[PDB]
Amino acid sequence: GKSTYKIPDFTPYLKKDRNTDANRLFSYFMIGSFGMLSAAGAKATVQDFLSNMSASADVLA
Amino acid sequence: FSTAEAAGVKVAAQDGQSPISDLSVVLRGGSRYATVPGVSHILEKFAFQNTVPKSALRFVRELELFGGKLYTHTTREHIVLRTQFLKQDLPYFVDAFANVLKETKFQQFELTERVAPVAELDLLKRESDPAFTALEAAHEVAFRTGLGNSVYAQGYSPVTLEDVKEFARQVYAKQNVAVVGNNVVPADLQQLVGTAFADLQEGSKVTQAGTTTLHGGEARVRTSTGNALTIALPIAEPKPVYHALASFLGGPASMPWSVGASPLAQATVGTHTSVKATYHNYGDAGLFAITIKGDSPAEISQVAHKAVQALKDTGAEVTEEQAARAYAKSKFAAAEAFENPDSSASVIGMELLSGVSRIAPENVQKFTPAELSEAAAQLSASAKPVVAAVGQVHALPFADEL
Amino acid sequence: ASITSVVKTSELILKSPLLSKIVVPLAKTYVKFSGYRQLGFKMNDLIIEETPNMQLALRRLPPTESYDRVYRLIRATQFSLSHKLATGNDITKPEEDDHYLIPYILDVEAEAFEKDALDNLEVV
Amino acid sequence: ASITSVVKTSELILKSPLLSKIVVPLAKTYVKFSGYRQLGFKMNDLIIEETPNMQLALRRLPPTESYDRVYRLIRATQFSLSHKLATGNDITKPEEDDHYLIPYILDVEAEAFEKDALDNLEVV
Amino acid sequence: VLPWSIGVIIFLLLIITAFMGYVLVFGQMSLWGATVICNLVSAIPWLGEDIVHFLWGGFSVGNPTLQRFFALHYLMPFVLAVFALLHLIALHTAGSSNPLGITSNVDKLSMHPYYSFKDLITVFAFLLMFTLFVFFSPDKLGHPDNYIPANPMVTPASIVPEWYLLPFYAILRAIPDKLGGVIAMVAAILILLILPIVDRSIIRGNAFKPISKLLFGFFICNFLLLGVLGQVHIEPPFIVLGQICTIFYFSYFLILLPMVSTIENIFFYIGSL
Amino acid sequence: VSPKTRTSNLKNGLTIASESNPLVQTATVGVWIDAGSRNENAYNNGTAHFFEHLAFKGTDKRSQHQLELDIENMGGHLNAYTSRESTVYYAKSFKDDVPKSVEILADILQHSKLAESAIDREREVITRELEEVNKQYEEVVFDHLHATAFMNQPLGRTILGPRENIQTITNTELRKFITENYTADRMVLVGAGAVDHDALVELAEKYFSHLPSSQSPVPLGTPIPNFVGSEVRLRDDTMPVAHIAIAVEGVSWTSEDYYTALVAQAIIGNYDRAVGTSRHQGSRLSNIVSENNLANSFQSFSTSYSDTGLWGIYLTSENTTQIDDLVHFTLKEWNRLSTSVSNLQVERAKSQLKAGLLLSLDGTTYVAEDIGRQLTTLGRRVTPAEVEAKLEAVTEHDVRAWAQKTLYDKDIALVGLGPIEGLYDYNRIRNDMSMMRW
Amino acid sequence: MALRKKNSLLNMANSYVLDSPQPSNLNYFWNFGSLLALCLVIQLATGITLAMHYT
Ligand code: HEM
Ligand code: HEM
Ligand SMILES: CCCCCCCCCCCCO[C@@H]1O[C@H](CO)[C@@H](O[C@H]2O[C@H](CO)[C@@H](O)[C@H](O)[C@H]2O)[C@H](O)[C@H]1O
Ligand SMILES: CCCCCCCCCCCCO[C@@H]1O[C@H](CO)[C@@H](O[C@H]2O[C@H](CO)[C@@H](O)[C@H](O)[C@H]2O)[C@H](O)[C@H]1O
Repeated sequence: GKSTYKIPDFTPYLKKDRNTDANRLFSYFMIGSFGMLSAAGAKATVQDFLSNMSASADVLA
Repeated sequence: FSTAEAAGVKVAAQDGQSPISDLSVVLRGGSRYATVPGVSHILEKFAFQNTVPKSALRFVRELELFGGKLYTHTTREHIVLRTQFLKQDLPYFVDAFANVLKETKFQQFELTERVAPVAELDLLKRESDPAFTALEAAHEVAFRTGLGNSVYAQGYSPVTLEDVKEFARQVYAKQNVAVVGNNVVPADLQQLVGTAFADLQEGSKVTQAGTTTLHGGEARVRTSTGNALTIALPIAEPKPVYHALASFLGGPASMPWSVGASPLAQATVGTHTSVKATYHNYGDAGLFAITIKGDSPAEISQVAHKAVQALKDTGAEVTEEQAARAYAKSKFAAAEAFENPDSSASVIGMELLSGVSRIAPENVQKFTPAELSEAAAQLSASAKPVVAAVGQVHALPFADEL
Repeated sequence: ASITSVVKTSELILKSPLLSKIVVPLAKTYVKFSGYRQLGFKMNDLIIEETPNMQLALRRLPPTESYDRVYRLIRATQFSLSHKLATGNDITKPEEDDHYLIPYILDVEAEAFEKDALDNLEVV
Repeated sequence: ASITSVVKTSELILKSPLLSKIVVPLAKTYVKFSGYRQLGFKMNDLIIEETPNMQLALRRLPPTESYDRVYRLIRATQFSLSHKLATGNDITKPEEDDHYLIPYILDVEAEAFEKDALDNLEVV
Repeated sequence: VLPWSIGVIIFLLLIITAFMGYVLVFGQMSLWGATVICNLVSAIPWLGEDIVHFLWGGFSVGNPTLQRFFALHYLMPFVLAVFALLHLIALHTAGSSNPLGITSNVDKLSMHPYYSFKDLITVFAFLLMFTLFVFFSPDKLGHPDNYIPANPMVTPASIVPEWYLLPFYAILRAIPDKLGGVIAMVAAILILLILPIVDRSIIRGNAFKPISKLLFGFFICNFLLLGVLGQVHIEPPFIVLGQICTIFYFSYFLILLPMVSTIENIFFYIGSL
Repeated sequence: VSPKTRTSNLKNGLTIASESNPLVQTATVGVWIDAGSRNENAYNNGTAHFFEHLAFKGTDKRSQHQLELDIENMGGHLNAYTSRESTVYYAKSFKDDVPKSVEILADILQHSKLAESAIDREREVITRELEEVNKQYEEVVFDHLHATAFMNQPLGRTILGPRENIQTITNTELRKFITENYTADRMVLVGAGAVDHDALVELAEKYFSHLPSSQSPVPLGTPIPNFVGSEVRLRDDTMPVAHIAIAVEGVSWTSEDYYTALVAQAIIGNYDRAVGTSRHQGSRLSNIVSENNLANSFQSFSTSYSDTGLWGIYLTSENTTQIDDLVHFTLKEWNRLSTSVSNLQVERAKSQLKAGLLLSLDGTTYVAEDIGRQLTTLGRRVTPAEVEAKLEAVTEHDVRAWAQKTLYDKDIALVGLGPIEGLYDYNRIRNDMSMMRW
Repeated sequence: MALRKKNSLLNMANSYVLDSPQPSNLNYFWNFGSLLALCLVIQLATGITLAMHYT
């Protein structure tokens, strides 16, 4: 309320194992999974979409 | 410090048992010899700029490979250029000083972009302390020229490249140069200086334009950045007793969270003010000063009255206890000055450049209570008191009030 | 190319008697046909300036040299837009074609190149 | 609308006994349901400030009032982004809801409106 | 450098835009030009044939190719306008250069009214040339074969690109290898990107450089001769001449400009001492 | 080659350590104690600093005034400081005034009055110190830095303590603190300059022989800190200079990476626009900062404690629109300790440090401080030969491996004071702790 | 100075998508602007593609 050296209470949020490699690795697993599905989704999207430019069924017939 | 001569250059060195050597070139080129105001400060800042053999850049990069350091300062009497390095690297440092004195290219761009801006920051940092300003103002009132010249380069009077080049032509000469080596083998230094400084001009002794004249007066430097007051008393015959008197009157505490047992320290009780008595010997004249800084002009005024009273009281009677306390505080001050590399260099520099033999700390004279009181009496009864007020000058004392 | 390069190579040529005997007359003709003197320029007024090094060299010119260079650029610009050539005293005579800028740029570049070298030193 | 207008109309209402008897209780409930006090704001913190007149009024606030207003805006912004309401002493109590800015803006606008009138004077 | 480099891309987009628009007529030159130019992609190793069929949307130039060229021909000018704007924004940091090659920071004029009114003169000169072609000779710059409907069976006597692509076509013919020729043809445009490096001059521009001016003259005339050789028949002696002109084209960037600009630096220095 | 540091013990377990210099005429004797604010709990936080004030307020024999006079008569001075892990009390004097100074120090430590009247008087002086540190910006920044990095832990507390404790500190808790902590096995009597070791050992036997020993004597410099990546912003638009500290968890005194951390710190180095040579320094950050006027100064640091440390940089800048550039370029130079440093930078920093570690010790007080610090953190004075060998053992591989585990992609503690609007939020600063190109 | 700030083209992008200073409390209704940009990009990509096949 007055002293600025008394850090406000962050105990409701702080993780005990915050400096560990396991802690970082988990968050990068989430980021990595998200990046992985975005890569797989982009690939699928691009491939299906661009295939419109390949010979259509009536041309192949 | 075994004083010798190597190729016309005075060299003093003292071997030691440390891995660290300090080599200092002391030049007779301080502000009392300054041709134009501020030139000795500028010449100090022009040391280790571009020389013909070695650029400033190359010097700094190589100095970092030796892990050496460089220190320079200007006084009223000297310019001191000091290097600190490992013992073994001595030849490099000797040759570096030789390049600076013989082969500095004084280039206009270095003055505008490098040297003058650094000189300006140097002064602004010093002036942040109002006590510095007050003591500088006091010298200016007391001596006018010579010792009254400003030590530092100021904005109102610009130093030109021709000014600095002319001054360097006088100063950088065998007659104005002393080499001082702390923890340097004296025989080895003489050999190196003798080869490196052989082709330096002989030149002539730099002199003070005009004799030292003493004046009284007042200076009122109006600032908004703190308050201080110096009470100086110019001394026509400098005597060693004023050291004892400065230490007796004292002012700073010898202990944390204390006021102190010194008369001037006891003058500050009940105020957030500090006080310091100092004596400045300049050979042919001296200055005895008492500087008081504080945040309150009212408190400074209050202490200033007590300070002048303290000096008068001292002129009346000193006890034997007090006289012994003065001897002890003074021997100690002498010892620590001969230890500190900055002050050490200039002390031997004075011995070499003038001929004033150093007073060893062990040989500091003990002054009787009679001799101390007599010295204080002369100061209380001075015909030419100087007062320099800094800060809210309308609220600080005047000389005639004190 | 750096001014340093140009100056060093030129000095190699000027040293060799044979080389100078054949190169110096060509260089003088080149300069005459170049025709920058007919717009009242000095050779150094043409050097590209939009570079950190050159901006620093120009800032180090003495004020007089700087004010005169500004005038020659403005005057040449006015000849260019008017499709005229200099006449009389506006033509740069060969003795007025002085290398006023070369010493400044050579000093700026000397430091710049030394800094590059020293950034790559290896303690032995 | 100008603050001047709002203040004048409000004063007309407060004068009339009938009008005040019916308007003042409504205005007090309106303010309670408005709920700006639950984010620790004072009413004047909500007034649009991106106008020359308001920027001038804000510059004339005493430094302490100005620093406190900055804190209330930052605090309310943090409640807004967190989707929380003030609790305890952060809630603005009715006695703390002071019109700290109204006098400054009324002076700025008084001059602005006088200037507009006087720009249209006709010597009779 | 940056406005120039984006400029090189603008030039590539203009070529693509114009090539696709020419196909839209679907005359003999439209079809056969699309066929031969699109078959250059077949040279890309491994995937080249597959890419061509993918571009055509079938096994030869036909309806799918025409419909996609229409959509892309409509789009590409908007892309080109964006890049034209980008190169101007990039230029705005230095401003326009000027014919003397020096700074203009000492002496500036507003764009309006001075260059507004000076631009009107060339606008009206352009409109006069436009008028003479559009109203009096509308087909002078075209090929009569494009008034014959596309016929995949009959091949026209000579299949040439529009005149503005002819120098690049001559460069391609000069290299006997298919892939070699395609690389050379693309390199002839992309090599413009190295001018900032290979020009070693301490001075900007040619106004005061007599040797550079001569070299530039030869370079430009060689570029026009390559254009002419792009539309002659593949016959003696034009085969060898096309190879020599191709070598000259590349040697300007790789050898001559670096050499000449080096020597002129020295002549300016020595000549003015 | 400097003279050998002699070391003796007493029976109680007090260490005496001395290094003579027959070229000087002054001497620094004093007591280094392996105790400080970190030994307090939350209730008596501030006690160690409180004691330092009372130590000079009078003893069972000499009153406050007598104490003043006795030191004045000696001719030198006394000094003290309390830190988080260390307390020092020393006396600088003349060669032959050393027995007086040892006697006064022994008195103020063992036999202090701690009179209720003096407690009550200092309680105001110390209360005023709370509102005047506010001016010492570097200290404000570093105290917030410890508070946040070691959030709610003993290293995170200040030395002054809260206002509440200052009002409630009693002579009882003062006495309890110094009885528990100022024990012989935690103390070192140090002499440097014109001191004889054998003389100093006799003076120790005379004055410090009746010191309590602790029940469980651990070795000198014996200690779990859990670093919190976090930030404190103290924006003040009226200040012209921004002060910023950024740190990661660093190394303890006895870490195997202690020298590797010093070399890495020397690769970034320091910078100050007011010093003439600083524009020519070899450090890459120095070159970027000086060329672009990004800062008035920066100072790399590697602070060690018994069981943790903070490694980082302190920046000052007036360039308030380019704070982002300053922070960006600083952290990109840290990234290069992980990705790019080679033998070129490493050998240059080692050269500079081999001298630096010796240069620092240039006076009797610096020597005494070095003996005292080393004896209370490592249990021994490390000879320059050993230090030269440990520095030489640092390779570029060691630096890269250390930076990859300590700096790369790690949480930082960040404190900003002054006009720091341009300092971006935590994420954007912490994202500069790695490089996407690597 | 960082390239994203120094280069005039990059700095335009930077000013709109990266360093652009935003209020810290925008709610989810401030997300429709980017959805509108997404719709516009989908309509351009699908629209130009349909144009390749439409008569
Ligand atoms: C649609 C095509 C283009 C348009 C509309 C266009 C327009 C312009 C305009 C209006 C200017 C400023 C005025 C001028 O100097 O003429 C300019 C300058 C410039 N353009 Fe282009 N341009 C185009 C294509 C190109 C190409 C293909 C290049 C390069 C290969 C190029 C390179 C430049 C350069 C370097 C400048 C700066 C020239 C200078 O002022 O010194 N542009 N352009
Ligand atoms: C804001 C962007 C656009 C909007 C809102 C929009 C809207 C629409 C709508 C409502 C239709 C009728 C769809 C149906 O029921 O089949 C349509 C058809 C079409 N649009 Fe767009 N359109 C947009 C952009 C474009 C663009 C950029 C193109 C480029 C050519 C384009 C090409 C077409 C074509 C060829 C059709 C007819 C084929 C079909 O119906 O699917 N559109 N558009
Ligand atoms: C820069 C990007 C690189 C170039 C992009 C490549 C463009 C074209 C790549 C392949 C396009 C066609 O590639 C083809 O895609 C379709 C899906 O779309 C796949 O087809 C598969 O799924 C579709 C529907 O999803 C089914 O009707 C089909 O029976 C099944 O085999 C083929 O297994 C694959 O051979
Ligand atoms: C949305 C897609 C991303 C592409 C960017 C959109 C293109 C539109 C950009 C062109 C319009 C000009 O955009 C204008 O640029 C300058 C610098 O770039 C911005 O200027 C802003 O940022 C720069 C630094 O980032 C500061 O010098 C300046 O004080 C500040 O106002 C303007 O606030 C913006 O209005």
